[PDB]
Amino acid sequence: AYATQGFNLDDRGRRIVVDPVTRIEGHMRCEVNVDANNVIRNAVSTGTMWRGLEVILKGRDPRDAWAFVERICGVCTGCHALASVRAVENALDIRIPKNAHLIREIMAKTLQVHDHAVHFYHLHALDWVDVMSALKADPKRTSELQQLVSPAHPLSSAGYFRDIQNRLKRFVESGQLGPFMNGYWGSKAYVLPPEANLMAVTHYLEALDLQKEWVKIHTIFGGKNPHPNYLVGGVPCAINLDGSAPVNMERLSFVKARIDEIIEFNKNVYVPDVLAIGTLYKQAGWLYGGGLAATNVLDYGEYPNVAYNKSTDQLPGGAILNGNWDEVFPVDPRDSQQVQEFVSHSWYKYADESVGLHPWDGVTEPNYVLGANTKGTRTRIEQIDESAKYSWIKSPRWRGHAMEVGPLSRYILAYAHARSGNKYAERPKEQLEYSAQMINSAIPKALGLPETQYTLKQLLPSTIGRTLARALESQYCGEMMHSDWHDLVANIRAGDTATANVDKWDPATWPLQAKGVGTVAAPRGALGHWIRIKDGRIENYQCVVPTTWNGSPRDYKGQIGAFEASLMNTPMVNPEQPVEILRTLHSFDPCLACSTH
Amino acid sequence: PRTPVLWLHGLECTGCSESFIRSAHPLAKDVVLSMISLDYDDTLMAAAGHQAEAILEEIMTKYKGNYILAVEGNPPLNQDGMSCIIGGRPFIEQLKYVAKDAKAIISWGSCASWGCVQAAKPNPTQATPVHKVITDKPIIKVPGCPPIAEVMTGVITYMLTFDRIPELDRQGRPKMFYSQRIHDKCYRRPHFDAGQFVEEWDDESARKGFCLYKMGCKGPTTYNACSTTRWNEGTSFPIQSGHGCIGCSEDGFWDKGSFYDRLT
Ligand code: SF4
Ligand code: F3S
Ligand SMILES: [Cl-]
Ligand SMILES: [Cl-]
Ligand SMILES: [Cl-]
Ligand SMILES: [Mg+2]
Repeated sequence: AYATQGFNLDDRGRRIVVDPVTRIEGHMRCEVNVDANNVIRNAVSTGTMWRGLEVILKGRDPRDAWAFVERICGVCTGCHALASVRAVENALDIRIPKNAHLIREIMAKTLQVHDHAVHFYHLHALDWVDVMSALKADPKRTSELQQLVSPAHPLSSAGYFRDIQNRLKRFVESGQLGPFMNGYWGSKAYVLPPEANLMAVTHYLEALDLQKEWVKIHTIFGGKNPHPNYLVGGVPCAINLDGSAPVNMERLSFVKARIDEIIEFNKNVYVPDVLAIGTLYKQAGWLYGGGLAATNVLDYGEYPNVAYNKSTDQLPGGAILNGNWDEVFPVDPRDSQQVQEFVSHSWYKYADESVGLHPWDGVTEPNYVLGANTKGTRTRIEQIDESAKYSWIKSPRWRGHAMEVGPLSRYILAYAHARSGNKYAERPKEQLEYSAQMINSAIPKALGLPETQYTLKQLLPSTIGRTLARALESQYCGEMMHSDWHDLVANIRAGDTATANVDKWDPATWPLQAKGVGTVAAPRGALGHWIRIKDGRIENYQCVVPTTWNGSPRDYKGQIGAFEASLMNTPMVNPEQPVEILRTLHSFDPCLACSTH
Repeated sequence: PRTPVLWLHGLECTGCSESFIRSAHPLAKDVVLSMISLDYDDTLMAAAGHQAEAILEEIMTKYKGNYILAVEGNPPLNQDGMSCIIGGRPFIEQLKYVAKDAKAIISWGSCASWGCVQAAKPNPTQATPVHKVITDKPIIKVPGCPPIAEVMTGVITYMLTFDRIPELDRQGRPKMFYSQRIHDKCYRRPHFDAGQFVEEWDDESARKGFCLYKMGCKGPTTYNACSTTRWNEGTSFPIQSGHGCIGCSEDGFWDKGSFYDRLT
């Protein structure tokens, strides 16, 4: 047992293993210890995969890098490509034209919406929604709930819900439950009434059909989704209004139509569902899962209104420590003393493992070895030994501090910035105050529940808060790319049709040595790619990815990362059913392929 | 009685799962609810840990020799297989176990078919395609990074309708989707034939949609349905959106030189 960051770790209680953690991208093992009352007193995050992209990239052409690193992840598809072209452009002093900037922003915001909405419905919802309970729902009462939760959503009739319910009934009655097989249905950890379960499952099916439409924006500008194409120096989707070309006004009109559909979905389906589910779980008292969000949050800051001008970031970033929302520290990805990665408890080796390496000096040499207190063997692990190396995920820290990253972090940072006079953060602030009023007062009043008085400071550092922030961010991203589209069309019509700067396409024009960094506010948090170029080739290429931050194992000082902290202090209804573990872990939207790369 | 599908994940990026759920004809919703029984799939399944593991034995027993094994990703042979750990054991053990009683095996995408990005030089995990590990079962390769959504669901639809594996070429790919090179029906082919090429990004030629051969397009040596079926309900494909084909459906495409280096 030991104390760290206000958490009292104790591994003397009952040990529980969850492997595989499902409804995530990639591979994770989670172990916890619970006390005599089934409260989690220890949590262990193990990334159970590695591919070695950083090693594979060595000696290759920086212009090809984006395609390799894009394949780090097909869920957050393209965000690694964006980071990569930004890193190379930074190294080579390439400024991309305005249309390429706007097209990249639109692609980034499209990914945000798609990733967030699919995550909530298809990965997260079953932690909050009991599908078997939806079968018992009354269609008329479901209709009435729908109209209170979201008046503007036109799919609300009692007959529509009856049809959906009947299809689910027949599906379950077959004895082939498919993705619902061996679920935790009926657990007391589920609190929604049948009608809310039916409404949510209906929206699950709605979202499954609609999500394929949103990505057609990627298809227009990048040829395909998943894995749209990017380009060092700009975008490949050349523009010609009067021509035959990749982009004309009809293609841009198509993009606009998809954006408008996105805005309706976020406003009418996604945000209201999360507010309603959040309210009901708040009413049940399930405010667990805050972890590091209550103290330390970080993002690099993203979406500048004016290209290459960070002061205009619409999701302004920085770092907060010790829960002090009155002081945002600037974060510099170039500073060797800020972002550093330890491997003390990871399956890698450094020359000196007592220190953290800035990614320009990063090292990735695998070292799969288990501690002496492991139960089992090297190829058949029963209980992992977290006193030694226990994960394929490195341990990123900021000036030695363990930080939570993600939409929640960005929304806390936005709120902090807006309080200190930053007008670029006005919209996220408005969203948060609106959400708090809905969760505390308006939704309870509508559903006949008592009103509460939680402040944002109390409400946001929680699994509910983390889930809320993701939905709000999706909404905000949809709104922003709507404006980006207008700016793009305006620029084109003003006579600027440029999509690529090719001045430094040829390696003969490059400095013989160079380094660069590209950052992105990816769906799951702070993403950075750091590159060293030598004689036209990749000398070093290091990625520090949002789930690397969140899912990290312990550092040299024994400090815990966001996943492990979030599970602490959480009661379990049944220690053999990982409902609460999944609910909180999923609120981070873990991408394990990303985390390990 | 819907055919059970046990969808395993090895080393992968999950782009193949994502592509599958983009299908418009048929809708993935309809595939899952009305066509197959998707009984194991990490991305979507309710159960985790021990409860998830228990599904495998149950389906394998009840539907012995009558379930489809779908594999996304691949097994690593280095690190004693523990660069991909499932249930505290190497993924390769899960793969071999589930494969033994499968009616058919689908290798989704370039990862399962050939190795894909993790198998590119120097392949630190010794990531290995499914057919080099499972050597005693019929395997259909559905390559691409990822494959087209309708190609993936098209394979499933054929298999469910006929209870047979579609006709395969010598590399194990379904002829119904991989018989044509991108270059055969590419809409830029008239430009290629007229010697009309892009030389630099966003030159006048690029703005008129000229052929991308000199920008590295690998369409002439790449077999896929991208020029005809196209992507995301026929919205576009790489070449239409202005980037050359990078050869993503072909074995070892990551190690055939820069994507921007032209074919000779
Ligand atoms: S763009 Fe590529 S596939 Fe199309 S005609 Fe040219 S070389 Fe062939
Ligand atoms: S890159 Fe791949 S998606 Fe088609 S156009 Fe070439 S095979
Ligand atoms: Cl950019
Ligand atoms: Cl390959
Ligand atoms: Cl082009
Ligand atoms: Mg890394």
